[PDB]
This record gives sequence, structure tokens and C-alpha cells, in this order.
Amino acid sequence: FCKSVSKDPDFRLKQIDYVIPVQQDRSICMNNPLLDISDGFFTYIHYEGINSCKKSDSFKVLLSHGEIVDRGDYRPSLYLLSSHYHPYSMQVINCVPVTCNQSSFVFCHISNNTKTLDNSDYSSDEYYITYFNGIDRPKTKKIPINNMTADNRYIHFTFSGGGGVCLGEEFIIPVTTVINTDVFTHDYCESFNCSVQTGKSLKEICSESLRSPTNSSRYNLNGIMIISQNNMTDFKIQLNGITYNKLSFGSPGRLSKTLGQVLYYQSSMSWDTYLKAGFVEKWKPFTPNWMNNTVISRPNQGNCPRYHKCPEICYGGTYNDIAPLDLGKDMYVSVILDSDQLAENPEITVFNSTTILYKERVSKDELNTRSTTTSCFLFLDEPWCISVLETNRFNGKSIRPEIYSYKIPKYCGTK
Amino acid sequence: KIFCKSVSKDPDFRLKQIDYVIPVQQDRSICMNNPLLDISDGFFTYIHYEGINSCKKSDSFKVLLSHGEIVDRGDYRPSLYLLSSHYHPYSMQVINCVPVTCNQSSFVFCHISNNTKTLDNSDYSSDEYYITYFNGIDRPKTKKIPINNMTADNRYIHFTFSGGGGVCLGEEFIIPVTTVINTDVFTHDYCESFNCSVQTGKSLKEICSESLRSPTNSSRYNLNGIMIISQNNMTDFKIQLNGITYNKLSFGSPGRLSKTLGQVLYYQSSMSWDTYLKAGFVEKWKPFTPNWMNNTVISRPNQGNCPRYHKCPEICYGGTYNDIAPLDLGKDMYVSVILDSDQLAENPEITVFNSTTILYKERVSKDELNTRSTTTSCFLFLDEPWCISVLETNRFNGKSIRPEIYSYKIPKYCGTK
Amino acid sequence: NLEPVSWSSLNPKFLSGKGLVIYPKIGDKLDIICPRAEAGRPYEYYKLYLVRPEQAAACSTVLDPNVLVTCNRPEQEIRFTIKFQEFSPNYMGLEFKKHHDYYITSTSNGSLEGLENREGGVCRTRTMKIIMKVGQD
Amino acid sequence: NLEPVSWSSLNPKFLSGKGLVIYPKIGDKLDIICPRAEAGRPYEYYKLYLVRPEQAAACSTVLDPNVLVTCNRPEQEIRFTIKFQEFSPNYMGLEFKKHHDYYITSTSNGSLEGLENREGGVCRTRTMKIIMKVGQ
Amino acid sequence: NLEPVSWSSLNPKFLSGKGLVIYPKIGDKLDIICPRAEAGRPYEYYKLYLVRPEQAAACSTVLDPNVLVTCNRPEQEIRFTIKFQEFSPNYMGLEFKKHHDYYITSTSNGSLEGLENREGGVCRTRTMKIIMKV
Ligand SMILES: *[C@@H]1O[C@H](CO)[C@@H](O[C@@H]2O[C@H](CO)[C@@H](O[C@@H]3O[C@H](CO)[C@@H](O)[C@H](O)[C@@H]3O)[C@H](O)[C@H]2NC(C)=O)[C@H](O)[C@H]1NC(C)=O
Ligand SMILES: *[C@@H]1O[C@H](CO)[C@@H](O[C@@H]2O[C@H](CO)[C@@H](O)[C@H](O)[C@H]2NC(C)=O)[C@H](O)[C@H]1NC(C)=O
Ligand SMILES: *[C@@H]1O[C@H](CO)[C@@H](O[C@@H]2O[C@H](CO)[C@@H](O)[C@H](O)[C@H]2NC(C)=O)[C@H](O)[C@H]1NC(C)=O
Ligand SMILES: *[C@@H]1O[C@H](CO)[C@@H](O[C@@H]2O[C@H](CO)[C@@H](O)[C@H](O)[C@H]2NC(C)=O)[C@H](O)[C@H]1NC(C)=O
Ligand SMILES: *[C@@H]1O[C@H](CO)[C@@H](O[C@@H]2O[C@H](CO)[C@@H](O)[C@H](O)[C@H]2NC(C)=O)[C@H](O)[C@H]1NC(C)=O
Ligand SMILES: *[C@@H]1O[C@H](CO)[C@@H](O[C@@H]2O[C@H](CO)[C@@H](O)[C@H](O)[C@H]2NC(C)=O)[C@H](O)[C@H]1NC(C)=O
Ligand SMILES: *[C@@H]1O[C@H](CO)[C@@H](O)[C@H](O)[C@H]1NC(C)=O
Ligand SMILES: *[C@@H]1O[C@H](CO)[C@@H](O)[C@H](O)[C@H]1NC(C)=O
Ligand SMILES: *[C@@H]1O[C@H](CO)[C@@H](O)[C@H](O)[C@H]1NC(C)=O
Ligand SMILES: *[C@@H]1O[C@H](CO)[C@@H](O)[C@H](O)[C@H]1NC(C)=O
Ligand SMILES: *[C@@H]1O[C@H](CO)[C@@H](O)[C@H](O)[C@H]1NC(C)=O
Ligand SMILES: *[C@@H]1O[C@H](CO)[C@@H](O)[C@H](O)[C@H]1NC(C)=O
Repeated sequence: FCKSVSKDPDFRLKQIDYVIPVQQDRSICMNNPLLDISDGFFTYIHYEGINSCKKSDSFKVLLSHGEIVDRGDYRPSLYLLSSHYHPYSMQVINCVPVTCNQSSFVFCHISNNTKTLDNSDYSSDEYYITYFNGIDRPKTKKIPINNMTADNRYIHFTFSGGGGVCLGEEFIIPVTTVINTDVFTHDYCESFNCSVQTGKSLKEICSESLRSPTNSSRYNLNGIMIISQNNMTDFKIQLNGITYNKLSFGSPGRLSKTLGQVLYYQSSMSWDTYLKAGFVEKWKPFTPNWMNNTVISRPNQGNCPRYHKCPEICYGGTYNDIAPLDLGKDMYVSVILDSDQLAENPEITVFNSTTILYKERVSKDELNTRSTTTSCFLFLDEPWCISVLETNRFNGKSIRPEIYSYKIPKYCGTK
Repeated sequence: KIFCKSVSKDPDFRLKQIDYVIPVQQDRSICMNNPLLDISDGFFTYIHYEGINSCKKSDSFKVLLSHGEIVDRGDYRPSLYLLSSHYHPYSMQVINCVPVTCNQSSFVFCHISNNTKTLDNSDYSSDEYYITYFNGIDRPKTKKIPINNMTADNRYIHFTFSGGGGVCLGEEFIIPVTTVINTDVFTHDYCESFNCSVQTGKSLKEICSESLRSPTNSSRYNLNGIMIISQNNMTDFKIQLNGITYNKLSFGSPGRLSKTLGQVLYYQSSMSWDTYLKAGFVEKWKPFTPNWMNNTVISRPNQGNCPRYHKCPEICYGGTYNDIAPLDLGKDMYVSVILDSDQLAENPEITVFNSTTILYKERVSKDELNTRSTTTSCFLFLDEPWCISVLETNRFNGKSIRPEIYSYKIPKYCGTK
Repeated sequence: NLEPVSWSSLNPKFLSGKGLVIYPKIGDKLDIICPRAEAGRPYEYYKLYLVRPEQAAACSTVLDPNVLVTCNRPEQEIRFTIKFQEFSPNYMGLEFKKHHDYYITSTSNGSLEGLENREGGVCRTRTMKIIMKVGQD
Repeated sequence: NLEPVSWSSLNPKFLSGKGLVIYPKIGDKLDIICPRAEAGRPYEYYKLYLVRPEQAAACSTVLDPNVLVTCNRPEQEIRFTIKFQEFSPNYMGLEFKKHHDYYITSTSNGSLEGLENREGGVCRTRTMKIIMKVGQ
Repeated sequence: NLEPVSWSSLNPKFLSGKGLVIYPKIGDKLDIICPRAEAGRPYEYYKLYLVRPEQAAACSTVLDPNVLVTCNRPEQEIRFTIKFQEFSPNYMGLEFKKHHDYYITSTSNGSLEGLENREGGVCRTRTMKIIMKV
């Protein structure tokens, strides 16, 4: 396939509309989509709320299970098999999808207090696994956080990310943890040769940039949760923190099984506005081999817009999954936002670590998009990808995410 | 075996402060004082005292005992992981405690008494002595030491566990102890050999005999020593109390025993006339004979007639506790957080030194910082020598006083900044 | 597009009593430039908070109001582009919608000493508040 | 830092009735120099005790007051630096804190014969007492 | 109708960490009785504020939060009936609607001296907050 810098790529882009439901109420906002594909089966999740697109401010949470099927189209089609709503939707703080053993698994954090992460602890909340397939009725089992072992003094946590991973009998879910003491170092941040802010020093800037922006006494640190079990029996739960190398403020992440490796992604919601991603070397401590990407960023308002590099007390950003296409050629694809500060103009981008190879806008008209997720797989001995975009094409009317399927171009520059 | 071993300036210790281990009290009246830390086999034991509007040791209503582990966080440096934290059940009666980390667990040896001045007017039969032990999972358990079945090599009248740490050797614990005896059974060839001005009051033999007396009991003498406790899995205790060698005697003071570099290092704080570093590796155990170093560069501050670098015998009392940690046995190198002041307890400095020369040093804080005693422990981490020190600091003015933990690396190369 | 609003104590658009009111339609761009190094060297340091009408009137902020943008660097021209779409790349969503109100203020003291002073500040002394009622006229 | 206090019978700062009063704030340095061999060869030997206001008024010390510093050598300038922090490298702590009173005196006879005279001495005859009410 | 919520520091329904959560449907009645004169004569004086979640976590109220109901008299059993309809006879409308959050707390000190104390109070000491996701 095409592995060089070129223009006018032919991704054969096609939108899929029959998978995501269409709500009859125009005031309802369907927001924060999640998608995980594995072994020809997928799990789709999104939140539904009334006149508000906030995650915990949602009265319905859809959970969909489905399959990848060939329709003779020379391209993959999404076949929706089962679709149910979460029994605790009005109390859902966060959910993460995992397609394990050709079935869907949803790991959710449920709380009565939408601000539980700012003033409470995880003993006051509950965490569940909802699992089902095409035939079995969905079943929800409570996770025994009492029998959990942790590698540090965490005070709170939520499943936060665009997907998890199944390895044998273990589930590995991305998580954002809460701790009330500064136990972290920032050698990477302290190494920057940037303008000194007149107020504080760089060591203070880097220490304080890990704090929660709504609780000055709290710190948000990313990590993983390993849940092993005997067919939903005798749970063994482990909570491991991420490596202290190149720390970035707690943010939704992702774990994906791709090309025989496990890829971790962390959204850049702080001062380091470039792509944070890497494959997992060790599990304790959770060490992803961070990439040195100089071309992939994301828009954001405030003191850290696109391509901002210098350490700064910043909060904000967009979630933009990546998916590797060929590791040796160091190629990746991602739907990123081609704007410095606004969340608009999504572009399918195939890129190097150092150069952007080729790209294509999703829509010719300006299109509002708050987050994107992408998953790629082999289909008909060719690399194909399916992306979900948190779109707002109808401004003022109802919001609904969009699904796109496309092929990596076989040859370069064909239009 | 690959680090800076020469005289140089501007060392890069990669110093970092640790704040999440020691708790922070909301009450301004609390004094967190007398920290102790002992590291062994990747696990540590931290101890400190809490009192109300007073930082005196026996004047403490709470005594914290912490157990923890050394963990790699991918940070290219060791991190302290606090595992268990308990308060002593007899805290309001604690006179002194000494930590020992044995077999990856914490052990605390404490002396309990109704009389904070028990060492001046009482005896050890009137007091009680306990071992409190715990780890990461087990609830802490406290067992009374059967001093009735104890054998002693001399006619001691009192004793307290006094020091910054102890040692585990097989099934035996060796804890530093300070004993009290009411008769002069000692000799002083070393002190009597000094060629100093003769004080008009007393002779040198009298000066040297009396300088071993307690400053609050002219009839009692304080002699350092060790306690050897062997047992059958906390059963049928066999306890032995041996005094330190009479060679180069110094007034009783908190000491330390540490397992480092395949040897056992003894340290004794200099609270008398010999203001230079008292330390040495253990040759024999009975009598407790440490091979005293001939160090000409490490001392400590103190007010009064024996300030920093004072050498001549004199009836003096006062000083600061400053642990050392060996870095290389062949090069005779050591590191220690000492106080860079002649008479005041301030300005702590990480100092890597010879027996005869100071190699390199660095201030902990750019601002003036009060520090009454320091403790240091070093270990191999990622095939490199790293050290952790605890300082009983008073960074805020007065108010909530609390010690601080610092981690640093011995510089790989000399003169890098 | 809309006319950008230069945010400095020397800006006339801030009416002495009503502040600066804007009536933007959905899909409009609007920059909020915090000023470069002024000629007379009067270093201007602010910290802008997205706030609610009640505490925008009282000119006080609790911990939940999010630091929308801070005017950290004096030399570098820090800015803040706005499109009145529904989706925004900011923490806490910040949907603009239509027929709503959106208030922007700063509680900061003129210099960096009171940069994070949240009790009073410019919101009531100079009434530098941006109020944005989306809709036609 | 504060003005050092020369400790000799020929020092004016010792008011004839109030002693020498000091109002030091926290974090201040304050030297207490015991005099060198004075010009007049009047060997001045003292022994200072950290004391309590009641027995500083009575000008008597029991065995419990600790010999803070002794002016043994006449030629050597022996001294005693004070920083009003909590921690002091001295036996018995000697916490300074804030909003407290701190009294330093000598009960000694002028010469070495009454060097350890603790009963009366300079505390009442010359009123050489340094009193430090820290804070306002 | 729903089970009334007795508003006193001596009520177990106020979970030590989660407060008291209620999930009422539209058109239900719900009384909030402020207590009578208790037997041991420990006069209970409160002042209840209809509040927003943000300042409900911090447990602070400015002048704009409306004093929903005040427990002045100790002997008289003052009460507060709620129907989750849209229209309410209260100043500032107080529309209930559906699928919303509604937080009620008091920042008052136990006695009448801190009746109008708006800084902290019972909202954080005893976590006596009624949270209603309809
Ligand atoms: C911001 O977040 C921090 C931590 O996430 C909150 O601090 C901690 O809050 C908890 C309660 O949510 C406090 O716990 C209570 O402490 C008292 C102390 O005696 C104890 O008696 C109670 O049983 C309970 O444990 C906790 O103390 C506090 N942190 C510390 C170090 O004390 C903080 O309240 C949050 N602030 C806001 C405005 O949301
Ligand atoms: C996993 O556990 C489930 C539930 O215990 C097992 O499912 C049932 O097991 C009983 C045995 O008492 C059988 O009679 C049922 O026919 C099973 N249900 C189904 C739908 O097969 C299941 O066997 C276990 N093992 C798996 C799923 O591999
Ligand atoms: C990006 O650059 C960093 C910095 O060199 C690379 O990090 C190294 O990763 C290897 C992997 O085994 C380690 O052995 C090195 O120790 C790391 N560097 C340092 C300084 O410790 C990273 O590998 C680079 N990115 C990629 C994809 O290779
Ligand atoms: C993208 O990264 C690759 C390495 O993975 C770079 O590799 C070669 O660079 C030379 C320099 O011009 C090219 O002639 C080769 O075609 C590149 N590929 C290979 C397989 O050798 C590549 O240069 C980077 N992209 C760009 C635009 O330079
Ligand atoms: C100083 O130490 C001596 C030696 O122990 C004390 O004298 C003993 O005091 C105890 C208790 O009062 C008596 O039972 C002994 O008979 C005394 N003599 C001896 C030889 O032990 C003396 O009391 C201490 N000074 C004090 C407490 O002020
Ligand atoms: C959310 O708050 C509600 C408030 O009632 C909780 O509901 C009750 O919780 C108790 C103890 O947790 C149970 O004994 C009751 O059975 C619950 N009510 C019912 C109707 O079953 C609820 O548990 C909290 N958490 C969740 C996840 O709902
Ligand atoms: C899935 O399949 C693997 C092997 O086929 C098995 O080890 C595992 O227990 C199964 N279940 C889950 C939840 O992974
Ligand atoms: C250490 O001491 C030895 C002799 O005791 C001396 O030769 C050596 O030079 C000293 N070390 C350094 C770095 O000077
Ligand atoms: C600790 O380790 C030593 C290793 O020699 C062993 O002899 C001893 O029994 C162990 N247990 C205790 C309690 O010391
Ligand atoms: C702002 O806060 C500082 C804090 O030190 C204060 O000194 C100043 O008077 C305040 N007001 C200004 C700078 O106008
Ligand atoms: C002080 O006391 C000593 C004690 O022997 C006495 O000899 C002397 O005369 C007294 N008076 C002085 C030294 O002025
Ligand atoms: C509550 O506030 C009042 C205000 O005057 C105060 O007097 C009282 O001490 C406070 N505490 C109580 C009533 O427990």
C-alpha cells in the first residue's frame, strides 16, 4: 500500500448510517462515542442526554454489540446484532468498551454524585461489568473493589478511555486515578528550555500542571486496571500506575491490540500538545515506549493551542485515537482536527513520526467535531479502517455521531 | 563501582524531596521530631514523635511507626512507597525507640517508663521494654521483652534503646543501646593522652573520668553498647547486653548499626569533647569493638565550650546526630548530611568525604534551613548508588514543624553542572 | 467572523456601566486577544474565568469556574479563538447552542501579585465583563 | 540579625532596674559575646544559666538549670550565637517559639573563686540579666 | 406521595458520604418536615437553600441562592410540601421538569447564632444534602 508523501489519496471513504440509532427527539444530544473492534466483532457505546452533551449529564447510555460481515462489496460492513441501554445510565460517570472472545464487555463507573471525582473516593462509588453477545441477554456484575490490590495510594478512579484490551483471562482497561499527594516527578517537563513565567519556576509549573483544575488539592494520574477471573468468578483485580517518564495530566486513554503489539494512547489535555502514544514494554510499572511525534497535535483554546510545546499550567484538548498501519514503516492513521483552537474540520491523516504523508477532509463543508476514534484491521488482505466522529453537522438541531469506513490507498496519488 | 571518587566542585546529586511519606498534621501545635529511618533489603522503617507545643522526645503524645517499600516507578530513581502506618499503643510513656527492618518487615524496639527522668533516678527493673513488629498485611503486634532472663557483662543499672537504627544478623537482632552505671569502671588512655592546656580546676584524669558522667546526675555514667536478642520465632527469648570497647570512650549518645557493603558500620553521635566523627566497622562483638576511624574533617555544630572542630578534652554536653553511609570500601568514601555551622544547628549539606579530605558537597536548600539531626541510608538501585536522607526540618517559622525526606544519586562523573 | 475584542485596561468597548455586550449568531468566529507588550511598559497580567451570571454580577469566583485562558506571557501575543458551534474542545464541554447567555470576566489585580486573586478585581472596578447574548436584533 | 550583647560589668545596655530587655521577632540572629581579655586585665569569669522568671527574680538556681555556657578562657573570645528557631543543638531542646519570655542571667561571683556560686551574685548586684520577650 | 424526609442532624438517611439521594418521578408529593421541639429541648435551627451542584459540593452560598425555607420556630412543626410539577408558587419559578438534578442543603450552624451562616456548616460537617435526580 501507499507508504510515501502524496496528495489526493483515494481512501474510498463511505459513511455508515444504519448502525447508530436516530433519536426522534430533536433536543436529545448523542455524545461521546466509543468503539472497539476485535476479531470481526465490535462494541459501540454512546451517551444520550437532553439539551446537554455532557457525559454524566445523560439519561440514557446505549451499548451495542455487532459483527463485521462481508456483503460482497469488497469492503467491510457493520452489522448491528444487539442493542441495550445501561440499567444505571442516569448514574453513569464513565464507560469503556472491550470486545472479548467475540462478545461485548462494558466497564462502567457508577455514582450518585456527578462530581464524585472532586469530593469523594472510590469506596463510595460502584463499578460494574456488563457483558452480552448476539444471543445472550445482557448481564451486569458488580466489581469487588474491596479485593483490589493497588501499587500506590490512590483515592479515586474512573474507567476513562476509548477502549480496553482482552489478553487471555485478563481484561486491561485504561483508567484515570485520583491521589491527594504530589508523588510525581517531571524530569521530561523540567528539561524544556522555554521562557520562564514571571510568577513561578518550571519545577512548580510542572508539579502544579498535574493537579485537577477543579480541586487544587488533588492530582489526576493515568493508569491501567487488570481484571482476571474464572468465568465471572473469584475475581483478581490489580491497579497499576503509568510510568513517571513523560507524565501528562490525567486524561482519557486507550489500549488496543494491533499488529501483535499493545498500543497505549493518552489524549493530550495539558501543555504537551503532541501525540502521546506508544506500545507497552513492561506492565509494572506501566511503561509505554512514548513516540517522538513532531507533526500530530490537536486544537484547543487557551494557552495551549495546536503545536504548543512549552510547559504551562494548561487544561483542555480533544480525544483523537490513532491506529498503526505498518510498524516498520512507522505509519499511522488518525482522524485529527485541522484547526489551531477550534474543534472542526476532521481530517483522516496517514503520517510518519516526523512528516504527514497524506490526508483528506471528511466533509467538504465546515463540520464541527469534538472527538474522533479510529480502529483498523485486515480485511480482504488489505488494511481497512472504521472511524467514529463526534459530529455536529446540524447546528442547533440534534447531534449524532458518524461512522466512516475507508481503505488505505493501494497506490499513491490516485484520484 | 563507577562514580565520582575525586575532589571536585559542582556535583549533580539529582536531588529530589519526598513529601508524601511523612504525614502533614493539620494542628499547628504538633511538633514532628526525632525522625529515624532504617532501610534493608528494599524495605524501610520510619519512626517519628509527635508532641503538643513541644519537640522533646519523652514529651510526646503520639509516636508514628511506618513500614514501607522501595519501588521503581520507571523514574530512573528510587521511590518511597508507604505501606503501613500505626501509632504506638504506649506512646505517652515512650522514652526512646530504635528501628530495625528485618526480613522485609518492620521491628521497633522501645523503652516505656512512667518517669521521663527514669535514667536519672530509677533503674531498668522499674520500666518495661517492648518489640512492636508488623509488615504490609499483618496487624502490628507488641511483645514484652523478658529482661529477667537477660545476661549482662557488667553491673549496669539502667539502659535505653538510643540510636537511629539497628541490625538483623540471621536470627539475632543487634540494637544500639545506652547504659547507665553508678561506678567508675572505665579507663581513659585515649583521653588522658591528649596534649592540651591543663584546666586550672581539675587534672586530665579527672576531666576525662567526669566527662563520662551524666550532666544531670553527677553520680551516674552513660556508656554506649549493644543488645543482642536471639529467639525461636518470637519464643524462648535469649537476650544479652554488651558494652562498647573502652578504647576511645565517648559519653553515652544515640548510635547506629547498619549493614552496608558486606560490613557492619557503627556510628556514635559526638555529644562530648571529641567533636569529630565517631564511626567504624565492627571487629569483635564481645566486647563491642568498632575500628574507630581517624577522621580529621567531619564534625558538628554546638553552642557552648565545645563548638564545631573542638578537639581538647573538656566536660561538655551537646551536639547533633548525623548518620553516615559508606559508598566504596576500597576508597574509604562516605556520605553524610552534616550541618555547615560552627555553633547553630542550620544549613544542612550533603557531603561526600574521605577520612582525611572532603570530596564534594551541596546545600539542601538555598534559604537558611534549621536542622537538628540528619540520617542517611544508601543502597544499590538500577546498578547505581543512591541515597535517602531524613532531616527534622523547620521550614515554616515555628508552627507546624515536620521532617523532610530527600533522595539523591552519587554523581556518575565528577564536576557536572 | 466578528470584531475581535482587545482585552486591556485601555480598551473603550467596555462601557463604564454595561460592559461589552455582543449578539453573535451560531457559527461566528470571535477572537479574544490578550494584549502584547504595550508601548509604555505597563505589564498587564490577567486570568479570565468562564462564569455564571450571579457571580459575574457579584464578581466572585469559587473553585469550580474554569480558568478559561490566562494572560501569562507579556511579550507573546496570547489569544483565544471562539466559534459559536455546539461542540468545543474545552474541558467541561461548553456547548454554545442558541438563545443562551455567556459571561466572561477576570477577578485579577492589575499585576501578577494578585494574578489569582478571585475575590474582586477588574470585574467591578472597571467592569471589564464580556456578555454574549446569541440571537438576532 | 540583632545587636550583639557584650557581657561585662562595663556594659551600658543593662538597665539598672530592668536589666536588658529585647523584643526579638522570630528568625532573628542575636550574638551573646562573652568578653575577650579586657583591656584592663580584669579577668571576668561568668557561668550563664537558662532560667525561669520566678527564680530569675529570686536570683537562685537549683541543680536543674543547665549551664548554658561558661566563660572559661579569658583570652579566647568564647561566644554563644542564638537563632530564635525552635530547634537548638543544645541539650534539653531550648525551644524559642513565639510570644514567650526568655531570661538569661549569671549568679556567679566576679572571679573564678565564686565561678560556680549559684546562690546570689551578679543577678541582683549588677542586674546583668538578658530578658527577651519575643513578639510584640 | 413519597416518604417524607425529616430534616434534623439525627437522621440516618443522610449517608456519611453520599448524603440522601432520592429518585422521584414527576407528579409525586414529598414533604420535608423541619423538626418539632425535640424531647431533650435541643433547639434545631436551620435555613435551607435551593442550590446548584457546583456550590453544593463546596457548601457555600452567595446572595443569589434563594432561602427556600427557614426553620425559625422550634415548637411549631414547619414543613415544606413538594410536587414535582413544572409550575410552583415560589419566587424564581423553580421548574422541576425531568432528568435534572436538584440539590438542597443548609450551611447553618446548629443553633440560631449561625442561622444565616452561609460559609460552611452542616453541608460538610454532617453532609445533610438532599440530592434529587428526577
Ligand atoms: C478537594 O479534594 C480533596 C481530596 O480529593 C478533599 O480533601 C479531603 O476531603 C475529604 C472528604 O471528602 C476529607 O476527609 C475527611 O477528613 C476529616 C478530617 O478529620 C475526617 O474526620 C473525615 O472522616 C474525612 O476523612 C479529607 O480530610 C480531605 N483531605 C485532607 C488532606 O484532609 C477536599 O475536601 C476537596 N475540596 C473541595 C472544595 O472539593
Ligand atoms: C460459566 O458459568 C456459567 C454459569 O455458571 C455456566 O453456564 C451454565 O452452567 C450450567 C451448569 O450448572 C449449565 O447447566 C448451563 O447449561 C450453562 N449455561 C449455558 C448457557 O451454557 C457455564 O457453563 C460456564 N462456562 C463457560 C461459559 O464456558
Ligand atoms: C523517542 O525518543 C526516546 C528518547 O531517546 C526513546 O526512548 C528510549 O527508548 C528505548 C527503548 O528501549 C530505551 O532503551 C531508551 O533508554 C530510551 N531513551 C532514554 C533516554 O532513556 C524512544 O524509543 C523514542 N521513540 C521510539 C518510538 O523509539
Ligand atoms: C518518514 O520516515 C521514514 C523512516 O521510517 C523516512 O525514510 C526514508 O527517507 C528517505 C529520505 O528522503 C526517503 O528517500 C525514503 O523513501 C524514506 N523511506 C525509506 C523506507 O527509506 C522518510 O524520509 C520519512 N518521510 C519523509 C517525507 O522524509
Ligand atoms: C544520681 O544517681 C545516684 C546513683 O543511683 C542516685 O543515688 C541513688 O538513688 C536511689 C533512688 O533515690 C537510691 O535508692 C540509691 O540508694 C542511691 N544510691 C545509689 C548508689 O544508687 C541519686 O539519687 C541520683 N540523683 C538524683 C536522682 O537526683
Ligand atoms: C445511589 O443512591 C441510592 C440512594 O437510595 C442507593 O440506593 C439504595 O442503596 C442502599 C445501600 O447502598 C441499598 O440497600 C438500597 O437497596 C438501594 N435502593 C434500592 C431501591 O435498591 C444506591 O445504592 C446508590 N448507588 C447506586 C449505584 O444506585
Ligand atoms: C476467552 O477465551 C480464552 C481462550 O480462548 C480464555 O482463556 C478466556 O478465559 C476466555 N474468557 C475471557 C473473558 O477472556
Ligand atoms: C583520600 O585519602 C588518601 C589518603 O588517606 C589520599 O591519598 C587521597 O588523595 C584522598 N582522596 C582524594 C580524592 O584526595
Ligand atoms: C530472618 O532471616 C534470617 C536469615 O538468616 C533467619 O535466620 C530468621 O529466622 C528470619 N526470621 C526472623 C524473625 O529473624
Ligand atoms: C493584588 O494582590 C496583591 C497581592 O500581594 C496586593 O499586594 C495588591 O495590592 C493587589 N491589588 C493590586 C495589585 O491592584
Ligand atoms: C565569691 O565566692 C568565692 C567562693 O570561695 C569567694 O572566695 C569570693 O570572695 C566571693 N566574692 C568574689 C569573688 O567577689
Ligand atoms: C455558629 O455561628 C455562630 C455565629 O455567631 C457562632 O456564634 C457559633 O459559635 C457557631 N458554632 C456553633 C453554634 O456551634
